[PDB]
Amino acid sequence: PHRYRPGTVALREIRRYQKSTELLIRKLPFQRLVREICVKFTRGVDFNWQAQALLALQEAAEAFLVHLFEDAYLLTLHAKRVTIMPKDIQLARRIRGERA
Amino acid sequence: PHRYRPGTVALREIRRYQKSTELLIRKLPFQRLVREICVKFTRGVDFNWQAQALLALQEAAEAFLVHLFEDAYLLTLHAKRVTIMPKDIQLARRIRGER
Amino acid sequence: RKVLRDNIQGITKPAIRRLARRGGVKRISGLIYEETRGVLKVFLENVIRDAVTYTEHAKRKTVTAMDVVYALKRQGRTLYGFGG
Amino acid sequence: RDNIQGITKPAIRRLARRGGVKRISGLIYEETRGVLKVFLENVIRDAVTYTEHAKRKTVTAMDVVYALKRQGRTLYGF
Amino acid sequence: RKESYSIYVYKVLKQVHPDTGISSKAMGIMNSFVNDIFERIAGEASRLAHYNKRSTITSREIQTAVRLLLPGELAKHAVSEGTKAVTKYTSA
Amino acid sequence: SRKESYSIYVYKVLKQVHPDTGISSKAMGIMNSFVNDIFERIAGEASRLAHYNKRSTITSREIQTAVRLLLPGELAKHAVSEGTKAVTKYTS
Amino acid sequence: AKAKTRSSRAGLQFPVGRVHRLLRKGNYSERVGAGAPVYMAAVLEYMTAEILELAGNAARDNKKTRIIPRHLQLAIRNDEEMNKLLGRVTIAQGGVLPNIQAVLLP
Amino acid sequence: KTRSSRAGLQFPVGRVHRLLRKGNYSERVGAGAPVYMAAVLEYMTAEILELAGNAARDNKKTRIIPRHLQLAIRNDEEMNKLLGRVTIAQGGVLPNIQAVLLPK
DNA sequence: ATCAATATCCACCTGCAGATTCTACCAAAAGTGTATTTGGAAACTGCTCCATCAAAAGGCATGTTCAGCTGAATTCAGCTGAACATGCCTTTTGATGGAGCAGTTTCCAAATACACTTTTGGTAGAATCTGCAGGTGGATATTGAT
DNA sequence: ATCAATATCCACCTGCAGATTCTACCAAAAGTGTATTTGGAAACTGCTCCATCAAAAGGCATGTTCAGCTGAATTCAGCTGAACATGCCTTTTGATGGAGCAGTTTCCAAATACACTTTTGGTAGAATCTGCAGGTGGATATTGAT
Repeated sequence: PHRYRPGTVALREIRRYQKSTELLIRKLPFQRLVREICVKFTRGVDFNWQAQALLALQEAAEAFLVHLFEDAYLLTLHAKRVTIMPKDIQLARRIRGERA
Repeated sequence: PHRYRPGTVALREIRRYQKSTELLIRKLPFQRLVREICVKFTRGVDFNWQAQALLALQEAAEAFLVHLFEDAYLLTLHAKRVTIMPKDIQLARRIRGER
Repeated sequence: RKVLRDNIQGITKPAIRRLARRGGVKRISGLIYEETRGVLKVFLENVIRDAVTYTEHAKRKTVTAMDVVYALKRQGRTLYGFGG
Repeated sequence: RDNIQGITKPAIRRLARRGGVKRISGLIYEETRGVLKVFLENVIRDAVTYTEHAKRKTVTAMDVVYALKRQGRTLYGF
Repeated sequence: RKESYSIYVYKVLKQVHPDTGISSKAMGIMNSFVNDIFERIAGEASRLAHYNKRSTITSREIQTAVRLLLPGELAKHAVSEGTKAVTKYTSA
Repeated sequence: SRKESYSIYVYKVLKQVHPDTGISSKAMGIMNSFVNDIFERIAGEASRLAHYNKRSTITSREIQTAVRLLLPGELAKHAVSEGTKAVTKYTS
Repeated sequence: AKAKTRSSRAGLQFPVGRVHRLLRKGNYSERVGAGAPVYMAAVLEYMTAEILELAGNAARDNKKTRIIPRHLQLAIRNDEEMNKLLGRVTIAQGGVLPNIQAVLLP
Repeated sequence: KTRSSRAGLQFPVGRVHRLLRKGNYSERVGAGAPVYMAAVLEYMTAEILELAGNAARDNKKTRIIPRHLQLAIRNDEEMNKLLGRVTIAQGGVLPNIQAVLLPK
């Protein structure tokens, strides 16, 4: 039975998703998270969200996560590893200044 | 004959210099470097430097180098090394945004 | 059959792997997905706090895109494409 | 001599010691001179730009504080 | 002919540490700090007034500027003190 | 009623540099964000320049210095060249 | 006598008058000089031109006639200066540069 | 009869008003805005001088020096975050040696 | 290497959603005259900073030796990815009510402008405090050979 | 452990340079009163646009199994970099000369703001136009097994 070696599909997916611009988190789970987080700050009074506000926040959020992955993976290769681990993300965050 | 193990004096120096605030590059080489760089940039016009301008520039450059060393050294420890190397500095710079 | 009780779990494993693939990541530790959810939650909490502050200063109750753009601006990020 | 070489080994090691560096590779010193040169070039270019906007020929401490401000660094004490 | 916040910094210093002095370099640091805090708050308030097409910077924009720029407890305290100062000023 | 933008001018310049090429509305939106961003950066720096020197006028000298502080390298050389040429040709 | 725009007399497409208004309106200074909006408008036009030249080139490489945000993103990040100038700027629906590090390759 | 007097502050309400009008922030400056600003400036100055004096005492010195201000900033979570991109001339750094580095 | 399985690449197509073009009314740029400002020229201070020249003074460059650190090599258990099978969850047009948000008026509390008397905050000297550096000695502490 | 070697800690001390206080007289801001101008809140109001509820329907997520691949752990040899000594050389300190260059006042032309109507040019729908999305297939390229 034909089956690809581990990493071949991974490389194909990297090429795939780097050629595209679509959002990669599903719209509804993300927006449900957003409105839940928002209800915390408001004391329970509820605000509406322009569709463009929700998609603006999702664009910013996805760009942020993708770029954090780029940096963290540089740190991964720097440890002479190939698998991203939480310490790579934590250390990238600390060096960017976000948790320095 | 008495002799310290490699690393004992280095730790002693880390403690010494983290306890102090003095400028660590000597003044005249640094200011000569700045005047050289400035004359180079003005392409032959020469400007004078308030004493406080040279000292402000040195305070900032030293704070910059010290913080670059802290960050790069985090990368050094991350590679499970203890010896800071140029690739640590290069990667720290790429990740901060300075290129 | 397992059902969701935290909304951040709606950020599914495969969505996070797609993000990581866009970041060129080839191999992923299984501990990555909850680390990423934590990071994302903190990012969203800060940006939404600021955007809602911009909303409540305008005596509005609808967060607009410009509220979010201004919030991101105040976190050092400039978002293009929503000033229309 | 060279002016950048006036930034000597022991000075760069003192800086690294303040940064908590315990062991230093012998290649670090030339990398640090490269980095310091780049930093000083940018800060001095902008500071002289500010001076020269004011029709002065003495760069002040405030010109330098403004230069650092325009690359994201806030210097206190001048 | 060259103004600073020194006199005020020293007044507050003597209120919170009466036996404590401050060197001139540390005073320079303090002056930079106050100009920085002022510039930040005023900048954010200016932008708030622009976004809402108002031409007046009021204490409301200041308070929002504080709630956006200071972290957590500092903002909580800072808004308390600003509200109390302005209320106590309103009473002539 | 009205919301003004730079759409018409962006389109004129686009047809000047790629005549058979068009632009989507989302691309047009990010172009408007970009033009507003460059303007705010330049005007902000020009404002600060004028303030440091205790002058109350923003002149082309301030715009030109603001460009030279904010734009990288060759973009700055071209931008001050084009602005200078505009002010010269405008005086007539 | 008939009127010609300030843009007409400066040789530009960007609105000199509107720029002058935006300078007066933004609380940058109590007074705005005559040449400042001319200069500002010229710089905006140049920046727009440069970014549209790069974006149009990306549009042709991907066999499109219409610029989309993706082409603007590729234009930015493939240009050293444009990338440095817009380093902290996110382009909605822009994606990333195709980039795989050497180690990852089979 | 100062505005600072009936505001209960040491920081000069009038001077803040002037710096707001003269700083190109908005065409009009309201009445309560400089009061609130001076109140915040005073509070911020207060907390920072309190912490820096405490550090001065920890080094058994009577005089605040830039080192004490640096320690004040970087030892306080929120100050440190607020002044994260700020350099304190002749302030030095926090003593910190990573655990992996000390012997045995 | 071939040889088969599978995926990605790349071009076709057409209908429609989005883009471009087209038409008109008013906010707003332009024109002219007029009525404040300003930032600059000119002109004598005074700093301030550059150059210099010593000699005191510590710090840098050079050399030698060895500790122990890095980079290489090896193993393995558990972990991650690929592949496939079900079932749910996000997507997707529509509909409707209405909340809430622009758009307009109307003023009135609040801010601005001007011309007044006062209080304060900055500078230059100066007298008078003290805090702390630098130097000494002796008491614990740390490190390293054994 | 034992002890020797070396370093750092802690308590003193007292001047001297730096900080603090004080006197001053002065423009200079800050305060006050008054004479207006205005920006923005309140009060509707028409009207988008946001929330929600419908429940199919496909598009994805989830769970399990199994192959094979990685991160972690361990060893070890060569060599890089730390430690330590000396001696000279570059830096630091202090004064000194004086040139040039900031900083202050003070006119006035020139540049800007203001306020009055005139002309458009830019915006907003509505009416035309067309490039690309999403689906299909054939060819190429890549991969895996041997």
